[PDB]
Amino acid sequence: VEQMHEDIISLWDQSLKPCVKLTPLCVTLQCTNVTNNITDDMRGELKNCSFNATTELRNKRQKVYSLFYRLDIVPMGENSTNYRLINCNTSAITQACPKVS
Amino acid sequence: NATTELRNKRQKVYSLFYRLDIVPMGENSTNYRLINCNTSAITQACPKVS
Amino acid sequence: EIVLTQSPGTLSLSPGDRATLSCRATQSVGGDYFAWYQQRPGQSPRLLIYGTSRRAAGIPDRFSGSGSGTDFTLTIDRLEPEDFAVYYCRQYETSFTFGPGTKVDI
Amino acid sequence: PGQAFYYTGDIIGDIRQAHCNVSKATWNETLGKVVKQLRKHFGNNTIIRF
Amino acid sequence: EVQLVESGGGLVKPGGSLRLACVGSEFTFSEAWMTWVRQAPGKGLEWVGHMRPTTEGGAKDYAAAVRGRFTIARDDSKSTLYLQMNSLKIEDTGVYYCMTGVERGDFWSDDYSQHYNTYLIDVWGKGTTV
Ligand SMILES: *[C@@H]1O[C@H](CO)[C@@H](O[C@@H]2O[C@H](CO)[C@@H](O[C@@H]3O[C@H](CO[C@H]4O[C@H](CO[C@H]5O[C@H](CO)[C@@H](O)[C@H](O)[C@@H]5O)[C@@H](O)[C@H](O[C@H]5O[C@H](CO)[C@@H](O)[C@H](O)[C@@H]5O)[C@@H]4O)[C@@H](O)[C@H](O[C@H]4O[C@H](CO)[C@@H](O)[C@H](O)[C@@H]4O)[C@@H]3O)[C@H](O)[C@H]2NC(C)=O)[C@H](O)[C@H]1NC(C)=O
Ligand SMILES: *[C@@H]1O[C@H](CO)[C@@H](O[C@@H]2O[C@H](CO)[C@@H](O[C@@H]3O[C@H](CO)[C@@H](O)[C@H](O[C@H]4O[C@H](CO)[C@@H](O)[C@H](O)[C@@H]4O)[C@@H]3O)[C@H](O)[C@H]2NC(C)=O)[C@H](O)[C@H]1NC(C)=O
Ligand SMILES: *[C@@H]1O[C@H](CO)[C@@H](O)[C@H](O)[C@H]1NC(C)=O
Ligand SMILES: *[C@@H]1O[C@H](CO)[C@@H](O)[C@H](O)[C@H]1NC(C)=O
Ligand SMILES: *[C@@H]1O[C@H](CO)[C@@H](O)[C@H](O)[C@H]1NC(C)=O
Ligand SMILES: *[C@@H]1O[C@H](CO)[C@@H](O)[C@H](O)[C@H]1NC(C)=O
Ligand SMILES: *[C@@H]1O[C@H](CO)[C@@H](O)[C@H](O)[C@H]1NC(C)=O
Ligand SMILES: *[C@@H]1O[C@H](CO)[C@@H](O)[C@H](O)[C@H]1NC(C)=O
Ligand SMILES: *[C@@H]1O[C@H](CO)[C@@H](O)[C@H](O)[C@H]1NC(C)=O
Repeated sequence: VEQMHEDIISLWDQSLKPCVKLTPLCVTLQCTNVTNNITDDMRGELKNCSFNATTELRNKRQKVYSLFYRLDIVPMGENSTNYRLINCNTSAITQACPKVS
Repeated sequence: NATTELRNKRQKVYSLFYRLDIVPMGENSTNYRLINCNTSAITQACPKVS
Repeated sequence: EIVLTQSPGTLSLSPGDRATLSCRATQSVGGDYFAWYQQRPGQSPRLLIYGTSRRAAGIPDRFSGSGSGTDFTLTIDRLEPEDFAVYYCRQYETSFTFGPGTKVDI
Repeated sequence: PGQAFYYTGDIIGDIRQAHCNVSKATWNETLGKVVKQLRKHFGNNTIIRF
Repeated sequence: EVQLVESGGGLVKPGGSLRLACVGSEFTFSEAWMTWVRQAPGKGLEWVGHMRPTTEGGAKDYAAAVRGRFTIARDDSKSTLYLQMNSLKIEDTGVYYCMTGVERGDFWSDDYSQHYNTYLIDVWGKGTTV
């Protein structure tokens, strides 16, 4: 049991080794409610967040917005619209490679 | 000016250093930098390791 | 529907003196929504100060100001001949209107 | 991101130099023994200076 | 050179209509907050109305004096702001100015921190007289 446990974790970790590490995303995110028809059980579940990302050239910036689940973000500043990703305080996040099932 | 958890924020911090760990820049009394900055990057030892 | 007013009607100062220009609101305006412009007669108005205290790009350091709520001030450290213009205050939070303007003269 | 830096914030009380102590007599006896043995490789009617 | 150029002003007898336009250049038009201000001879600066950046939703607002008579519109492919003034009155005579703001700035990122130093370019056109 212990060997299965350790080997699965080891293989899991190896598979993420070559994938992009998402450190450019630890920026403040300004989040508002989603402009759509949301059922009662989904109210407040999603947030529409914009942020300023780096790009291919380090002296250029881009405006990006995306939808996030509320569980992946945490408020900050003055408990208003300024939110950040949850992982930013604990550790950097790695994106899983899209080609790997 | 120290970096912080978020890339687009900075914090002002002060600390005490031993003189032997810093080197003046351009003979300017106000400006100093850490000794290792021109040479290899420094690494902090883990506080959990004796 | 917040209204701005200004004082004095005309400010009479010699060149080289210090201008003080007042603007008052009927209701509070957040600092990030208050600004001043300089209108040399016959010319389009030019933004001096925005966000209550922030200087616009291209504007000389002699221009400065401060304020909050319903009480704001624009000042000029030393008047140049070109500064004897009409200054207007403008709010842009809920109300996008301008005060009547104050002429600076000698 | 989860990376903490440690530093001396300040010092409570007076600032004094760090130091080490040895017993004067113990140290003098220790050297005498070293000198005695050095004279077995060097001459007897010699001078040993530290 | 960031600039705005107004055109179309002239005097139309009361009850008629006139269309003004302003063409922006050297600025992403669609990202700009465009505002019409007018000044009749002997008068101060009167707000006419505005339209928020296209990219921020295109919301509009108007001075009460022109509500129901004036229409604000934009066509970003032409970098052009328009004002359609219907049911003109004598009091609508004056200089119509096109004014907006452009924030440009020098972005520079490292691998541990990023910064964006911005500067505001107040751009007004010369104004067109109605
Ligand atoms: C991602 O990046 C973007 C871009 O950098 C960033 O958005 C900017 O964030 C900064 C910081 O919050 C904002 O800067 C603040 O501006 C305050 C004053 O701005 C007000 O007035 C501006 C001038 O308008 C007047 O003049 C023009 C021209 O004459 C006229 O047309 C107007 O009618 C008016 O009279 C105005 O432009 C500005 O924003 C408006 O317009 C833009 C479009 O241009 C629109 O998008 C906005 O919604 C709004 O309608 C606003 O009304 C200023 O007081 C403030 O200074 C404070 O903060 C600093 C630093 O924190 C302190 O040092 C200082 O003491 C004050 O406390 C600050 O300079 C900037 O306006 C934003 N720009 C935009 C595009 O909105 C995002 O936040 C970044 N996002 C993330 C997630 O990081
Ligand atoms: C998440 O947030 C982003 C913004 O960060 C948001 O994207 C924006 O959506 C608005 C619509 O709500 C877009 O604005 C429109 O763009 C179209 C062009 O594609 C224009 O034709 C529209 O103009 C008409 O309507 C105006 C009145 O609203 C009229 O004044 C005008 O004359 C036209 O009739 C309007 O400008 C905006 O362009 C995008 N911005 C970006 C950067 O994409 C996104 O929708 C949000 N998503 C969710 C799910 O909440
Ligand atoms: C959302 O619901 C409203 C009714 O409240 C309806 O008029 C609108 O068309 C719906 N949105 C979409 C995209 O169908
Ligand atoms: C935004 O969503 C929250 C739920 O997370 C709700 O309490 C709030 O009233 C909503 N605000 C608006 C303007 O719809
Ligand atoms: C990160 O912040 C959350 C509060 O949002 C806190 O509960 C958690 O313990 C923090 N984690 C670390 C490693 O500091
Ligand atoms: C670092 O700077 C010091 C002081 O000028 C100099 O003596 C030393 O040789 C430099 N080291 C390197 C690797 O450049
Ligand atoms: C060193 O400390 C011990 C007690 O820990 C003491 O007995 C001894 O005399 C001290 N030696 C010197 C040189 O001070
Ligand atoms: C050290 O040894 C010499 C031997 O000549 C002696 O004169 C001196 O007094 C000794 N000092 C101490 C502290 O014992
Ligand atoms: C040096 O002194 C020791 C006594 O401490 C003696 O035994 C030895 O023979 C002497 N050596 C010489 C070369 O005189």
